[PDB]
Amino acid sequence: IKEMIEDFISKGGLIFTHSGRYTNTNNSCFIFNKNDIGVDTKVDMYTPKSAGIKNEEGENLWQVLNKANMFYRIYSGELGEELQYLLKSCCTAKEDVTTLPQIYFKNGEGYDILVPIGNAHNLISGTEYLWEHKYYNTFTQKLGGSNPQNCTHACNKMRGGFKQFNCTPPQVE
Amino acid sequence: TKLKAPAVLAYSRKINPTNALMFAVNWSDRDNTTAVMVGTKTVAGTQSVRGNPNDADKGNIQTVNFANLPHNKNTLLVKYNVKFVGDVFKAELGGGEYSNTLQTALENTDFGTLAYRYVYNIAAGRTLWRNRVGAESIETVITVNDQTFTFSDLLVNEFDEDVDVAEIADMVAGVLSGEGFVTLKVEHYMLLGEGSEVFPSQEFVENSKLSKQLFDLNGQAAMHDQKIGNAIRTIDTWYEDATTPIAVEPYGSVVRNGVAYRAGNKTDLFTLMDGAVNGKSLTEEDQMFVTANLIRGGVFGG
Amino acid sequence: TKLKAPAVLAYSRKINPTNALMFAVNWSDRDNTTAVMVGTKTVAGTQSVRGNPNDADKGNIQTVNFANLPHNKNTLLVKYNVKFVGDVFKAELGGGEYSNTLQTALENTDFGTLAYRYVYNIAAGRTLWRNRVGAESIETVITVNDQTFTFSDLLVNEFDEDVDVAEIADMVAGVLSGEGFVTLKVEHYMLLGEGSEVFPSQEFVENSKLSKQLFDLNGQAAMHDQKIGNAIRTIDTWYEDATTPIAVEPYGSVVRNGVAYRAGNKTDLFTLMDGAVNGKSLTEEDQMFVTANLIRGGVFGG
Amino acid sequence: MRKFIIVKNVKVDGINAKSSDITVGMPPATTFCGLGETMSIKTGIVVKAVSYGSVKFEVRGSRFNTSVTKFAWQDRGNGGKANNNSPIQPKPLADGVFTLCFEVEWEDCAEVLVDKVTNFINTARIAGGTIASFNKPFVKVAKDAEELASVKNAMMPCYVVVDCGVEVNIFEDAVNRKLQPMVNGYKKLEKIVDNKHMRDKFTPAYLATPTYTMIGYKMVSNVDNFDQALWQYGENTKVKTIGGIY
DNA sequence: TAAGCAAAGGGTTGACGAAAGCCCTTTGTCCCT
DNA sequence: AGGGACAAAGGGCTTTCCATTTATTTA
Repeated sequence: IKEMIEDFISKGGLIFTHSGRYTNTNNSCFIFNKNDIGVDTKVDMYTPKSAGIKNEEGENLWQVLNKANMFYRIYSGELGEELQYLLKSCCTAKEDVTTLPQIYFKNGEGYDILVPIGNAHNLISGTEYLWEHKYYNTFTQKLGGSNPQNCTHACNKMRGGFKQFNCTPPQVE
Repeated sequence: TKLKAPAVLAYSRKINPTNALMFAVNWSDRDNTTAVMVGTKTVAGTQSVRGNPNDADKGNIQTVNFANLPHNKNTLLVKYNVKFVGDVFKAELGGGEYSNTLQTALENTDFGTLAYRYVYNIAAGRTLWRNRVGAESIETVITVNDQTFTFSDLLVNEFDEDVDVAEIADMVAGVLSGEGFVTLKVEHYMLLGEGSEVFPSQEFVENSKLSKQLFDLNGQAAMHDQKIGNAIRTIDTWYEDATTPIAVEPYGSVVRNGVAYRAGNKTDLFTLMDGAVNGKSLTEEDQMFVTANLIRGGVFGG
Repeated sequence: TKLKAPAVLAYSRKINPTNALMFAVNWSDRDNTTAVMVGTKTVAGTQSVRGNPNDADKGNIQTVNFANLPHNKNTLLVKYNVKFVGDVFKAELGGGEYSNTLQTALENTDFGTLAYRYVYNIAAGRTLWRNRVGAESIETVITVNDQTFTFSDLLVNEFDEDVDVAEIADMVAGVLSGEGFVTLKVEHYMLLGEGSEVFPSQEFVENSKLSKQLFDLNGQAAMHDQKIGNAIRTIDTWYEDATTPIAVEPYGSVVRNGVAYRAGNKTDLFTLMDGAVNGKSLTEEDQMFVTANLIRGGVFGG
Repeated sequence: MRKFIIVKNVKVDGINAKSSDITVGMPPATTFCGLGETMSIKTGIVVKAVSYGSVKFEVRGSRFNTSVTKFAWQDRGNGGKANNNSPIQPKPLADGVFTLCFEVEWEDCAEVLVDKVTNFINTARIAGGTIASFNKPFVKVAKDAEELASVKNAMMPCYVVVDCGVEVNIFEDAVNRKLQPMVNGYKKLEKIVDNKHMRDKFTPAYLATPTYTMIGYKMVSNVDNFDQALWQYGENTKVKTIGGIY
């Protein structure tokens, strides 16, 4: 693990639980919110042109950190400060508002500008929960186009694409 | 060699019989054809099964279709046309190389005898089957390009030799051995008597709606065209222990008796046709069978 | 060096045939057009495969869709509209220097004999594919822009020269060589014999009860539009060992025979284009093949 | 004295179905509750609550894949990269026939409210959609539940949306109960340090994440309470229901 | 009311790539003789 | 007083890194 984490910090080195990369690939906005991360929550991963080194079985950094709270046992801190501090040096905040939706909300006596950006856990728990447990009403999408590995490593890993729900009500006869 | 028949090889019909309609005429008044209609009558029978004998004390009711002659008419008419269309050796699907060596292996088949037996079933009346029984005298009239030939009742099984069958058979042999087509507008006439029950082909019901659904065409009783085609091709007397003529089949199948006459003992189609294309010479009776089944049709591909 | 087709080069249809309809008429009177309809009958034949010789005594049963001329009429009528559209070379999808270098290298083709073979295929009635057989005489009438013509006999395999196809060939050749469209409303009359069998186009059935379902518009027998447009363009006589006029395709491929007549010998359309854009001299009888495939359609990929 | 104004059988066309990367199809209740603020700011009529049904709805595409137009080349930095088709990121669109109910207080004759919402329909867009045909609006007055049932019987036929609430979390609830989630509120994450890239340059801007809820599609002739079907602004940066959870 | 409801042959291909790196050019900024 | 250097800033082109389930499936 140490050599490819060192390769990651020598690379671009960004981990995130929230992004706008899924809305448009020209996003480059990245924030790791802290209080929403629970034991089964999942996190995606970006480095430039989705590069990396395998762990001698074709295994990159993602399923490593994703597999059953692997990240948690370094985040809670039972693996020592030596790995935990180098992990914490990667989760930085990167701000960008270009080519993103920018909407308003009525707050108390006034309006507030805010940018909707996507969630990390929702896509991966969607691919692993509407699929395995027999929900038979969904749309399968692939982002991006013929080269989907431009966004993230989550984008890179599965090429079947994520799943949304159908929002089609039954209609009047 | 080993030209294995094309994965999909199929031969089209070279005999096109029509849906044989049934009519009611008189023996002297042969022109006033009363159209026999399929009626619907309900039937209170009994359970007759060779198991669980305790159900016989309780009856049962099913609704059938029936076709009866009108009481003022004592003869039934069967109208159909049979179109003998040539080029029996070119397939429809497949049809390439395998069929060409079949063509150059079958230029000496006795098409005269084939045409004679193919029109003998009309000359008698294999088509009728059940309408043939209980008939005082069958009379079939064949019209072909301004040449009307009346026949009586040729004994079905044994193929007798005469002159009036042979002229139409010469026309059919001139059609099947070359190019073109011929048409026989064929009318069967049988004295079944006043009102006796006649037997069209029977269609297919749903799960439970009718016990016996006769083949109706605008409410008129009619025979199936493939039933007529079974009748025309009932010529096969070349299997082992040849007792009675059956329909020419690739396996020699008689489904009503449940016996495979030619299957599994080299006398099926796919062995002596593969031998024909591989270069093994045939007799005068197997090659005429193989071209007769080419006139029959089907698919020949594994 | 080389110019290549654009990754995407799509060529839209320059023939738009409508899906033909099948009607029943008499021969002497053609005004009482009564729809030949798709009816659902059931056959009870034989289990006869090239393999499985054990299953040769158990009868199979499927429901098939059948279409016949009704037993009061003796002529099949086939009605369709065919729109020969112009703007032949303009690439619908794609279209730069492989659409325009093709224009400067393909402006001197023979559109006249192209249109003659297309209007001959309609006029000789090769558009029926099965109803030609068992027909005494065919009468194909074509109406273009308020003028009507009638065709009796044309041997279809050899494209003969006459005077009543040739002026329609001038109209169609003028409408492909420039802009616009010409509409042929065509009616085919076939005296098939009294009450004979017609043959509509079968649909694909994906795991259905019907083993044979014909094409259907509003309960009535019909043939596929792409089947008609297949049989307009059976004009290809410039391949290896030139023989039958087969349908024109980029590999000269008939899928019934399972053999492509223009593939693998440097004769295919694709090949016959990269030299043309590169500037080689195309001969007189294969640039017409290229233009016939321009007016067919297809994708011209990378 | 409350007033109801009704937009019936409005044909929306070009409406982008991507409510989120996980919910696609209908736009969220933030859209149809911000429509009220849109007519509160553009026109001036105060809208306090909103409810919506669906006469018809269809998302553009096939049965398991709905998808997106070929994108344009409307970016700087792609000078030689214009001969190719596009960079295509997913943005599915839809088309639907809708019914809309707005809670407004007017204190004036009803012959001005109809025209004042009519000229606002012609200039606004329904989540990127284009209004094709819409019925003439009419003003309804209800003072109790009995006269609110007169509002209930006149939207026949439509399929209204009521809140249903989450049990524990999203996809689990979407599985065992087989219901439908959609976005009902937004959670502030981080404040952008510079406002030179904003569209307003004065209001502070925070990044947001979509919070979801479960709903129910109900026949409008079978709902007990319309206030269970109305939606309004909530706290903080959320929407809710007058009638609560159904 | 009872007994039995076929086989092969194929099922398209073409566009749909953001960010790091590497050179090339241009024009803010400064210079004297 | 103005071309020439000093260097930032755009801009075209050039790799690149991928490997999971290819869904099944409709009310």
